[PDB]
Amino acid sequence: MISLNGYGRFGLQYVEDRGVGLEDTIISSRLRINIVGTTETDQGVTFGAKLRMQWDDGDAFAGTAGNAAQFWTSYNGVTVSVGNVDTAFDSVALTWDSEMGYEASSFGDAQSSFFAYNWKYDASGALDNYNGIAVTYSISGVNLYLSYVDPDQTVDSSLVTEEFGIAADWSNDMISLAAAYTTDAGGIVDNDIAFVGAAYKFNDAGTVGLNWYDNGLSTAGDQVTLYGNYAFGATTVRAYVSDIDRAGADTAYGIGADYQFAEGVKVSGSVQSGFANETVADVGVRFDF
Amino acid sequence: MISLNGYGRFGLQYVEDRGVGLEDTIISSRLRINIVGTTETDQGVTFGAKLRMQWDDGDAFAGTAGNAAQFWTSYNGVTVSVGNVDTAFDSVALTWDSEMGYEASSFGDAQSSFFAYNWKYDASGALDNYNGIAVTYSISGVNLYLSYVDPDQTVDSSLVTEEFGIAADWSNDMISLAAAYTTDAGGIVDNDIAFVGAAYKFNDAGTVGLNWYDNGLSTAGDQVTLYGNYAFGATTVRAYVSDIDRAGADTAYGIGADYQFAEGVKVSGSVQSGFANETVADVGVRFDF
Amino acid sequence: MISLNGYGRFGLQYVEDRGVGLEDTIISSRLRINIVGTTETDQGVTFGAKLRMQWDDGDAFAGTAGNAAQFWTSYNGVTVSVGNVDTAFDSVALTWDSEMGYEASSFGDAQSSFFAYNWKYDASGALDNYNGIAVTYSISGVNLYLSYVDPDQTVDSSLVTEEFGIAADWSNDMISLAAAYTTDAGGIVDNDIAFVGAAYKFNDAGTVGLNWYDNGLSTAGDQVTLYGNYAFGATTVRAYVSDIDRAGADTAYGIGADYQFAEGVKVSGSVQSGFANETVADVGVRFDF
Ligand SMILES: CCCCCCCCOCCOCCOCCOCCO
Ligand SMILES: CCCCCCCCOCCOCCOCCOCCO
Ligand SMILES: CCCCCCCCOCCOCCOCCOCCO
Ligand SMILES: CCCCCCCCOCCOCCOCCOCCO
Ligand SMILES: CCCCCCCCOCCOCCOCCOCCO
Ligand SMILES: CCCCCCCCOCCOCCOCCOCCO
Ligand SMILES: CCCCCCCCOCCOCCOCCOCCO
Ligand SMILES: CCCCCCCCOCCOCCOCCOCCO
Ligand SMILES: CCCCCCCCOCCOCCOCCOCCO
Repeated sequence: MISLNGYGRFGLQYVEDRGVGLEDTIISSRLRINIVGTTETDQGVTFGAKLRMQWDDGDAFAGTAGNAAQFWTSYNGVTVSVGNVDTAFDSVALTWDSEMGYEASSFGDAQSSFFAYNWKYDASGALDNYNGIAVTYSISGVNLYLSYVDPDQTVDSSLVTEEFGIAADWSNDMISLAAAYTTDAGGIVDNDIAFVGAAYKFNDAGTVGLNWYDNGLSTAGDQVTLYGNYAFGATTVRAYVSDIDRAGADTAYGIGADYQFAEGVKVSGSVQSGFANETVADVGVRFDF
Repeated sequence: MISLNGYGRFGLQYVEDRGVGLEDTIISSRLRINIVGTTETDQGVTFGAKLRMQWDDGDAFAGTAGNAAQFWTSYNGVTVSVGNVDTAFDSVALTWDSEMGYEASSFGDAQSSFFAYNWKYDASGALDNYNGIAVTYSISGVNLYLSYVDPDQTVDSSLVTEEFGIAADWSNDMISLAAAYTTDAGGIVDNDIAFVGAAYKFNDAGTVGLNWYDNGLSTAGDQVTLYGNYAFGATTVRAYVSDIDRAGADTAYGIGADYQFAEGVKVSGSVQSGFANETVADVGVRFDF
Repeated sequence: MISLNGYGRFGLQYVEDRGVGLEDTIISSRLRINIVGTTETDQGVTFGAKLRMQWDDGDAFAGTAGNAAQFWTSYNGVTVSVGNVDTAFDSVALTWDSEMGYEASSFGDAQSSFFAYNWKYDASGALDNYNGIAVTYSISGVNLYLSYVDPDQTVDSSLVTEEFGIAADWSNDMISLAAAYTTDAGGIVDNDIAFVGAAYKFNDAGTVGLNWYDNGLSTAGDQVTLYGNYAFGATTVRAYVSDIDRAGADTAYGIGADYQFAEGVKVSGSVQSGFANETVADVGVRFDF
């Protein structure tokens, strides 16, 4: 069986004083198509393959291509994936929950470098022999994630730096906890990064969370992000404040809202301020198909 | 929801004396696949996204890729589109109705340069930041079309020439009228082009039309195309004669036929003569899937 | 109508002493997606178009694109195809039946060069004007195949070498016979290649075959491949031995097995030795979707 799903989004993206002779406000848009082939067996083992075709405004050549494939095998809650895999530090819960606006962004997201599923081709040739192995396991609200990424599997392994990550999250109705650790993140020797997060559902309607990061070799240093969101009918309000250790950095903050227009259609906007005082704002719509 | 539709065509394409050491007759063929994602809401607003994957014989690399995306929102007869849009001068009725043969061509089509939906990627980099906005509205047999195309939306707007177009068409059972006007067509300063057309259904079976064009900065000058078609059961006969103002140009003319083999399958051919005395002929088949 | 089908495969590929500073064992994987548009008529004539999107580990840019299109028309057992066609020497029965392992390979396959369906784009530009015509006809267990491939249909034909192939196969329940001949194979003057094969079903369970080849201008010279396979429930065992005329060459051989895990899911492995003493081994899985 082959299925196709995806989403389109479009809207206004504003970057205060973007650059000499550049428009500060542009129309930023994305089309994402996922192609998923699955083979289900009577033994209870599923086999799957996936490809993505994603286009963003500004993409080179004004064209769209597929990325590199991802393969998986699932049995009894355990999934093993190979090729262009989802990594542990990118897949744990909570770590991206401060994101807001129609482009789902936040200065409160981790400021480190690490491997993650590659959405598109890479014209530099850097990903041509990149291959990962991932293993996930979900047991009674607890998820274990493990990933191993080799940037160039064809070359002798003592000559390449491979990335190893581990993560877990846990949740009941009110509290969630998550943690992740990745060594030699992004293929960079000694770039060991870590994440510890927690969130509290303080109402059926609202949540408050705190994420902490060790950003490894990044200049940001350790980081803390406090965020919250509250739902009023179809409207959700979101906010966050984030601080990094880099000397002289400002406190980053953001405020936004989402409006659930219909099933599959979400209108969102945000106003945010970064660590170097950048001022960014967005307003747009996402529709899932 | 995601749907896929398209067409294939193949046949013989003849160009008298095409070039030194070149075959005059080649097998010309096209495969077009449209990928359309749509999100329908109970509020009566539809959201859609589309991508095209088109291959033509002779295409570089012997490969096929997707183009840049187009997004739209529709409500109550009004449609607003963004990104790789259909433009007013390209979408009005009547303007392409002299086309014939299996490749739908005619020297009687407008000889000007103007923006239009881009079917494929562009390796030059010219379309990387191209973005348009279009608005259509159909009211009781009358269609209004408006388009705005910015060739590079990232650069300050006083440094780029944007294209603005407007068009309308109107029809009852017997007569149709259409007009279009576009300023700075194709992003070229002062290339202001215009179109006025009319057609008369003089039988259930036949139609005769006249299209007039102001081709802006093109060397063709003003142009007039007289065309007609007549259906005899499953066979349609078509003809046209076109004249341009360019000094020394010949009168262009064409004669062709279509045969509706089955629903979705059309066999067509034509013999045509251009403004510089070029002699072209084609015979082939198109099938819709 | 448009349909999508394909397969994914992944596994371990071992090449003894692959190269200085190279890993001998890598994870080799493939994703293949076929897009087929078909138009069926009440006259009994079917029209179809196909495109392929295939990704393999190691592919340049870590991206996937479509190949060049293939078109066909079918009526009463006869099929005529145009564009990126299947060729006679590649489509006859028996010629590939010694293949084994999850990558379906064998040193006992023909060692000649010849045109065949192109699975992907070609960045060299060599296939940009490549166009073939093929005609197949299946009559009571007998298949006739004819193919004509012009490497560059735009250039005068006396300047290009075109490939012409013919083939036939025939089978009853117990015996199969096949033969093929192709002149100027692969567009190389005087590279005339030929194949004669036969197979004997010596049980409901097992088959033994012999393929003979004239490899044209290849350095391999004439070649003979003896192969056999035997099925024990869901497990199939396969073997082959092949010899070429090239002076000094070793006898190539291979042993492997397939295990039919479920409908659409096959686990296969092999150990093989080539004409230059190369040692190769594989183990992996293929799943069809
Ligand atoms: C195989 C799938 C198609 C992907 C191949 C595209 C290869 C294009 O580039 C060739 C090398 O030239 C460099 C391109 O410029 C950078 C492209 O990507 C960046 C923005 O989207
Ligand atoms: C200085 C911050 C405001 C940016 C003003 C520049 C105006 C240009 O419009 C850019 C489009 O950006 C959309 C912002 O408006 C939506 C606000 O956010 C909603 C929650 O408070
Ligand atoms: C012909 C239009 C005037 C030319 C100015 C172009 C300026 C661009 O944007 C103006 C707003 O219109 C278009 C964008 O679609 C996104 C709107 O916001 C999303 C839903 O809340
Ligand atoms: C991103 C989707 C894939 C489209 C990228 C293809 C980029 C290829 O070119 C890289 C630059 O080299 C120039 C190519 O030659 C012209 C190609 O198009 C013309 C005929 O179809
Ligand atoms: C000089 C005009 C005729 C072209 C003769 C060259 C012959 C080569 O065949 C090219 C294939 O072109 C197809 C034309 O035949 C179909 C005719 O048009 C039908 C309506 O009158
Ligand atoms: C082996 C064939 C002889 C090699 C000559 C190649 C010459 C090419 O064209 C000959 C005609 O056949 C093929 C084309 O398919 C399109 C036919 O017209 C369309 C339906 O009316
Ligand atoms: C038009 C569909 C996209 C296919 C175009 C890709 C063109 C990329 O290359 C541009 C020229 O540079 C050379 C590329 O390196 C070789 C690529 O293929 C070999 C391994 O998969
Ligand atoms: C020397 C031949 C054995 C190769 C040993 C190297 C070991 C590395 O593993 C490579 C993965 O290859 C899979 C082979 O094992 C499956 C055997 O074939 C099955 C039928 O006899
Ligand atoms: C974290 C794993 C240890 C890193 C070593 C990477 C070595 C790679 O392969 C080890 C085996 O695992 C993965 C491959 O999936 C294919 C297995 O065989 C197919 C079914 O019989």
